[PDB]
Amino acid sequence: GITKASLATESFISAASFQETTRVLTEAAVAGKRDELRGLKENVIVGRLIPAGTGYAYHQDRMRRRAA
Amino acid sequence: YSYTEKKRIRKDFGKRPQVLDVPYLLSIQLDSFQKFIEQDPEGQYGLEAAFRSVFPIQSYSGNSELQYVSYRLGEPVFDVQECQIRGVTYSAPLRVKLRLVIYEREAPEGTVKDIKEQEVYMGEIPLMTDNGTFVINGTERVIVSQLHRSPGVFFDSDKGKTHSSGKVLYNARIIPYRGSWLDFEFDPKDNLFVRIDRRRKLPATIILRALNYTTEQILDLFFEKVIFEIRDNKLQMELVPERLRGETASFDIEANGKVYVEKGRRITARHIRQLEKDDVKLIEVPVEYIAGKVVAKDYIDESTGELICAANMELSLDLLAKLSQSGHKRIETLFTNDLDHGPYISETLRVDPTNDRLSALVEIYRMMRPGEPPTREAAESLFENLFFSEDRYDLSAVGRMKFNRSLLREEIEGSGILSKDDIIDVMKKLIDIRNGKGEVDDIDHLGNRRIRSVGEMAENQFRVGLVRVERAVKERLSLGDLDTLMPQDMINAKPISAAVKEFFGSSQLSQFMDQNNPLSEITHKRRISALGPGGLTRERAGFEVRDVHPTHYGRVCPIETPEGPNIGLINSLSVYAQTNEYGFLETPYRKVTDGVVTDEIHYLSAIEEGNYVIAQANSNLDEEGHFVEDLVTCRSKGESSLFSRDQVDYMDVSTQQVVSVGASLIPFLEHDDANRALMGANMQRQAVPTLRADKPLVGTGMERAVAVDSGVTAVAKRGGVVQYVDASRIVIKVNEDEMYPGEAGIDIYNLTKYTRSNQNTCINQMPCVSLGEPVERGDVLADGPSTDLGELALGQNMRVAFMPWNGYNFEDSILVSERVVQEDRFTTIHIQELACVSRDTKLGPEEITADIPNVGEAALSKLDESGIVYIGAEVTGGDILVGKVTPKGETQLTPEEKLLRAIFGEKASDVKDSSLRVPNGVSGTVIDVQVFTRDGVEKDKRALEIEEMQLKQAKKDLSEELQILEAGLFSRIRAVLVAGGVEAEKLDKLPRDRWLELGLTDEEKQNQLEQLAEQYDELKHEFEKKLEAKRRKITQGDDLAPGVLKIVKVYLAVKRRIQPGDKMAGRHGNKGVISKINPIEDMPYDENGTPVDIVLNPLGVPSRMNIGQILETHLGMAAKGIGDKINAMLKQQQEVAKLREFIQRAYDLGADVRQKVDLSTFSDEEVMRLAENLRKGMPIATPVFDGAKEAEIKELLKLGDLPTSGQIRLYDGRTGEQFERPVTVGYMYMLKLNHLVDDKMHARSTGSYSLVTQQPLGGKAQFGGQRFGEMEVWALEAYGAAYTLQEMLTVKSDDVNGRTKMYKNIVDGNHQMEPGMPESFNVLLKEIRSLGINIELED
Amino acid sequence: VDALLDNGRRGRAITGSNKRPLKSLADMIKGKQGRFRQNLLGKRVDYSGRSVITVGPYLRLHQCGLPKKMALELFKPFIYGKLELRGLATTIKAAKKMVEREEAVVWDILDEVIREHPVLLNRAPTLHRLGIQAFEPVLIEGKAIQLHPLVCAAYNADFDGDQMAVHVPLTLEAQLEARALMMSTNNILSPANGEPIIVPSQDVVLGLYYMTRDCVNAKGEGMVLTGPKEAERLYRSGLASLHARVKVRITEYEKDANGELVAKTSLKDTTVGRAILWMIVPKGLPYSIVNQALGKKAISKMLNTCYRILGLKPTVIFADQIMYTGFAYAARSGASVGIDDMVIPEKKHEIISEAEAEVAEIQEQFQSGLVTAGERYNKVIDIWAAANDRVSKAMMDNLQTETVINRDGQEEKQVSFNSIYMMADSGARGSAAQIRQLAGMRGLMAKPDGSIIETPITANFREGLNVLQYFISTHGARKGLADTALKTANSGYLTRRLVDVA
RNA sequence: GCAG
Ligand code: 118
Ligand SMILES: [Mg+2]
Ligand SMILES: [Mg+2]
Repeated sequence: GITKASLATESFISAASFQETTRVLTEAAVAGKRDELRGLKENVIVGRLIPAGTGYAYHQDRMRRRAA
Repeated sequence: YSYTEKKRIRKDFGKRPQVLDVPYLLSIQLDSFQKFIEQDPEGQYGLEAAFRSVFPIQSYSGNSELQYVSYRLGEPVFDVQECQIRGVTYSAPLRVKLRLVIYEREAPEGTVKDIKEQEVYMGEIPLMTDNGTFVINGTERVIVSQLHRSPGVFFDSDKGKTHSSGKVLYNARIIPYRGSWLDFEFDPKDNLFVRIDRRRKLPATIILRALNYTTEQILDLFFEKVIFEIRDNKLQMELVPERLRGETASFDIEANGKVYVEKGRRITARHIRQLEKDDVKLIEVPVEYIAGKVVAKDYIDESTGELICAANMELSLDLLAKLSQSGHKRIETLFTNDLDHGPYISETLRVDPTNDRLSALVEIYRMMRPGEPPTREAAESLFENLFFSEDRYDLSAVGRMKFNRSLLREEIEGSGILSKDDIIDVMKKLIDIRNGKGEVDDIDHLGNRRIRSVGEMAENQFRVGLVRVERAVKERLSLGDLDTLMPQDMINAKPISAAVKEFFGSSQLSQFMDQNNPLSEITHKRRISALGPGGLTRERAGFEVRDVHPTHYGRVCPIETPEGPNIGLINSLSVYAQTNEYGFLETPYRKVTDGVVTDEIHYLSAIEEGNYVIAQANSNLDEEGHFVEDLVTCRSKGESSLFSRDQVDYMDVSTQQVVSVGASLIPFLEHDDANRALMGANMQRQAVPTLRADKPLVGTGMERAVAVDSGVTAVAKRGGVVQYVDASRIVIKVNEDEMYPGEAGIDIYNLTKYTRSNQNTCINQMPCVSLGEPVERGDVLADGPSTDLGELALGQNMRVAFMPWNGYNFEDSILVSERVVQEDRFTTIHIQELACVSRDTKLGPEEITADIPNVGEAALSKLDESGIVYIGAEVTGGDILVGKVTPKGETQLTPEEKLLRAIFGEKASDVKDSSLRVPNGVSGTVIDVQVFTRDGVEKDKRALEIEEMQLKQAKKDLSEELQILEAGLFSRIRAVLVAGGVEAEKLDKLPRDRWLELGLTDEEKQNQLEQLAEQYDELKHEFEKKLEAKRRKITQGDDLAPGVLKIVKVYLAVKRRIQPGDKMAGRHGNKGVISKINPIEDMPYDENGTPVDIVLNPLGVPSRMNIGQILETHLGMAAKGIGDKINAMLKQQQEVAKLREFIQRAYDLGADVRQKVDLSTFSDEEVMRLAENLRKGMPIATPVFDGAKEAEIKELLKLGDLPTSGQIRLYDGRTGEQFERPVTVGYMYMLKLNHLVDDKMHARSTGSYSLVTQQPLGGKAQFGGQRFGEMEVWALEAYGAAYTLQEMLTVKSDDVNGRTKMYKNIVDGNHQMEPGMPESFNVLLKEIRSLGINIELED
Repeated sequence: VDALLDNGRRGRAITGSNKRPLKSLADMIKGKQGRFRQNLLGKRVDYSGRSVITVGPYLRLHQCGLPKKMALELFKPFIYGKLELRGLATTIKAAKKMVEREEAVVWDILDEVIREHPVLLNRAPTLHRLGIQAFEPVLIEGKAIQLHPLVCAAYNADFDGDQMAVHVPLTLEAQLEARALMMSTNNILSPANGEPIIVPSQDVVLGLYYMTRDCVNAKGEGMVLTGPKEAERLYRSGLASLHARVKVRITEYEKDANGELVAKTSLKDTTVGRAILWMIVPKGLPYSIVNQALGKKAISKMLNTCYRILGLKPTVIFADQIMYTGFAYAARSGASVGIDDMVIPEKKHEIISEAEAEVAEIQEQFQSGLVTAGERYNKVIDIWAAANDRVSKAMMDNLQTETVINRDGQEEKQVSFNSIYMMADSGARGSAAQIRQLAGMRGLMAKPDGSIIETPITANFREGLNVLQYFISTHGARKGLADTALKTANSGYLTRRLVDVA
């Protein structure tokens, strides 16, 4: 369901800003997770361009200049 | 009539004759507080009951005691207006006379060694003003009545909403007034459990074993026995035949004869009657009839002493054999027949692990105080402190009444603590409800909900403060200083006063009063609230408590309620609703004796109302009392049905009995949908008072009541003649009938001029009477805010046309003419108070001064030499009102600023401009300045000027009251002196002060002269001691807050005129925002040239079905059509015969109205005065649900020579050609609501930023910044607006280095951002790293 | 330490000095008030204002009316920039003083700096992405934002006290996103279904419905017209009614298979009003699109047809022209609601007396025990529901064709020109379900627990509800209002869960 | 307490 799928993202920042912050943050902490900031909530939280729309070109440039 | 009601008589269209006039609308507040503070020798109410509830206070050892003899309220230090000015509570000191009795050391009684009796001050209790308000910290607050669940026992269920089997599970709940809740409930296995304070549940027989009942006594209480007695052989069984109702016997029944029912055949009531006709008392059943039967006694051996079977032990044939061997020919056994007598108690006697009372007390201890080892002496004290000590459990008088009423006892009074009997009876009634012979209580029934009001909540808080002080005085009385201390040395007034202080100031129910108009006040006082302390929460309050119940009829308004998250929780009391002495709402009905409706009213509560059958108010009846019909619509059980005319028991007392006071003012309420009626009722209370109050052309008849029963007006206390009248006072010369002996006989009414309401409107009283005019007891002498000649008037009578006009009244907009602005119709005065506080800072004190740095002498032109603005100054936004400078240090100029000041030499100033300025956009007149100086700070020239003006005014007011009163005394002395020994040629020349001592022939008249001279001497003694009190209250220094040196409050008066954006409305829920202020010549106009004042949208009527607003238009055109007829007759100057004839034809119109205005009894002066007051439209009265029919509206339309369809043809004002269809034109009553666009418009480019996270601050008071919430961020993510979003996050809001770069980039003309990280993300990272979690940013 | 990190998780919360629990480190970052939701996912924003919205129907689709007093403050750095750039101020402090004094040149500078600079208008709740839209500002004198009418349906805005928040796109990228992604002339279709969301409503659709109807013997009937211009000349001269059925020569263009427009010309049988309305129809559209009585659905389909055939740019001009002509001809009609417009059928009292006879028969049959209270109640409900539908049919049949007028002497019935019926039938406001309660009976009500009361409200709002029927009415009205109040929090939480899963 |  949409709640258990929102909290089972690969991003602890999305899932931690949705709800149940304590569970998401403790699980991510003991697992030592790494949030690669791929969605839109992680890029709104850190004040970056969202990877969708007019900020899609910039993120593609970012993933063509750092993977190579 | 009156003399104030035949000035302008409202034409009443109501037809039902009224038998009960509307009561005092503020009886709830005034009666509650009067119960609280009045002396009560019986000791049941208020402070006396609260004192007897705590006192006497024995010591721990009983050697001494503190008893209470009496209390007494002091006089208030400041009157109400001084309390509103100085910002202090209006309260009275509670001085209580206590007595410390010291007994002796060795005495058979503890005889009195000493008594020390003295009067100790404990606290100040706030005082209800004479309008039902409290002035608490200078603001007027209303303590709202609460609607809470009555104490008592409440049986309820959950209707199969557990365990998916659809099994209804019952639960009783004992709720006390104070103390621990006690619930009993059933589980899905039919086992009775118990909870105490909603913590985990125990088997219910544990609370039965904590009371000293054994298992045998428990089985005795909850059951009856089928006695098996062993006669000669074959297990004879005693038979009570009704125990055999409705079963299938496993065996045929043979008693001395006939076989009644064979094996496996079902038993019906014929078989029971047959067995009792045979008088069967004995059976011999198969032996396996005892396979499953539970013994009901403790059956032990006499031979071997072995306990064969104790109680609650299921029997078997082997047990039967070993039990019969001991000479036990008597076997008592439980009778549990399925579906009518369950095993629930005998089933729970197996689920509880407890065997004895001490183990049960231990188990209750373990549930209550877990983890702590239970000892006997504490487990058996916890239980008798739970429900059985008056110190900790009070079921109260309402609790005991509802308790015994629920258990069908005949005594309504008793002890406030529980008993064995009460708990056992509650369990019995719960078991009865399980066995289908009971019914659960409806928890939203208004017999189960109770009005707890101001004088009861205030007493509860006072008694909490009293127990706080009495624990300390018990702690102090058991010390050994006991001989030399007085009772006021052990009483601390600060806990007691702090309890009532936090109640009156900080409770949820102690609310800032609505003071828009009189309706807002008088409906804030009649307000019921489910919320509050001890009530619901608006989030957790369900759907069912928010609904209108059938017992709300006549007790609580169905329509006047809020519309947002607390709907159905804030209620309004209906017009006639009272409260019981217990607090349950009750409403009056007329008794129907034999089919004749008596005029004897009975106040029925919600439970009594459901027994009788009760006619409607619309039920017709002839003048004999009899119902002219024979099948009457009535309500009998909350169900509504038709009944005969001889089943009818009561009748509703009025047609407006069902609605509140605010909904009683909507004409044609019966035509509005209930949603639009709710909105109209709620938007009548937001209507601001305009410059000139305008009566409603179409009222309902409650306008006089609302205007008088709210204290906004000045009503004559005794009748008389207006001796003097003036814009600020009215001096009434009382009739000789109504004045007391030895009295001046003069009433002074000091009107209130241009004061601030809580909503910053102005509350200003204008004298309604003119000079030399006779007034009576009860007439309105002064129109307050929003009243016109004693009638509540909240808006103006605008001429509306219903037509779509060129897009300008699209979607609830309103197109206003310009003549509504020229004529200052909706122009309202708003008064703001602005305070400039000169404080003491650590770098020196702030000073109020006119030598302000960096400000030219053009801005300081309105300030006087004290630095304060001049009274009467027309200021605008940005003007300095109170010049104040702050000392500052830490200057630290930049290198460039250092060079700039070494070039020009203009040095920096050591003070910083901290002035008070008019807020932006505000433009008004300073009308008042008040200066408060801390004692010890020297007053400037202006504070001394203001003090000298106040002393001049105090002396002038008190000398003028003495002049008026002494002139009245001398007129009364002159009247008495000429009643015998006439001096009419002598009296007017002798010096008047010798009339005080002129000895006349004493028949009895010299006694009256003695009393009149005593009156004059007392007035001369009293004026001086009032003036000296006023001088010492004026010149005394102020108790300011700590740190502040002085406070300058400046009062601006802003006339706000109507303008596009201002939200207007009507009485029918037809709100709307003004879209355009249209020229006069653009408005649509009729054939006579009269343009329309307001063009409304007709599409707003049919979907939201408030049809009433159309009828009020059609009637409002009829009424004006009468007015502009009378107006014509006053310009041609017709004789008063023609005017009298036409006005009589207008007041006699209507089909069987209740009023008769026969103005042949009117003089010609009275007819011309009435015809002058009716020349602006004749006011109509359309009582709610009884109003003017459509045919009466058409008949009055025909009398004014208007078209009976209500629709005239209009021409376009712009093109001069006719609109192709007739247009509804009439006069609606438009209200200007307090949502003015001047107060809503806000804008901010840059401003002040929040402290922890660096985002903009919140509201337009702090220069705001709008919240770009989560949903708007989604809306920008849904477009691809990544850059707009990234600037909403970084540089508009949080980026501290990016916001200033963006500012200087915009100023440079370079619209480019350099976004960083939001500061709040850094705050978050630091707040997660402080949790011991290393959150990082991977480069 | 456990109370510092997460207060109240183990056992009892620590309350300090208020008997109100202490806000721990975990409560700073968690919940509806934590950093994540209060401060990171949405925040307070500079260059933003707020005011009451009001109509302004003169506007074009892409512009709002922004008060000068709000625009002077939201655009303050822009004005300081242009004030120094144009040499009117020597220093940004001099410019600050100039805009504080509101000198007459800062109003010309302000007209310069808002010129092609869009603003975002936002109404909360921003339920869907058309809750924020960019408009070009037009400086007005009031204090209320003037919102073009066609966009209101997208914002869910009525002018009964609604307020909207203004935001300023600062950079060039944000200005071009407001121009290119969010401008209201780009959002004419709904992102949910494809249907037009910038669509005419209550006043416009009533004006266009009244214009495109036909009366039987209307003034100037049957004449032959050279074109739509002659129809407009006749109607403005008063020589032909707006509903006169006439014969007009209409030239219309079809899109050829290649993409170009080809003309055709034919005498159509129209009315004068459909001819007048043809003058605003863009070219590539058939004449059959206006040659009918245009309700709400016909106008929404007309706009959709223009969008699919001709594209966005002619549709925007078309929609504004529709709004102006609908507002104008709604004003010309004077379509007003009077109390005689709610015509109650005269067979209502007879229908209700027959239904009362039937229920009394069922009651005295229940006294005869042949029916249980259950089927007695069920049959009484069904023989009141049949009465309610008979009343509603009699009302609507009496209402919808009550115009019986003459052609060459002989009477003939037509669709009604009743105002209530024109409003219900246009789709402007209301439905037959509300005309039912105005003029029929308002029917059976339900108790608060859902079980419907066995005797209906036999009265309607043109007559009075008596006090008991009104009480019964409030039973369900407060249930609907409380449902509305407590289901917005139930829907907003679903929306939040869906946005966070997707 | 209220506004939409
Ligand atoms: C705490 C407890 C209950 C609710 Sb709610 C509610 C919400 C907004 C306005 C009024 C009420 C509620 C609970 C019980 C009965 C009735 C209402 C609520 C719960 C789930 C989804 C949406 C709202 C919210 C917070
Ligand atoms: Mg709205
Ligand atoms: Mg609140």
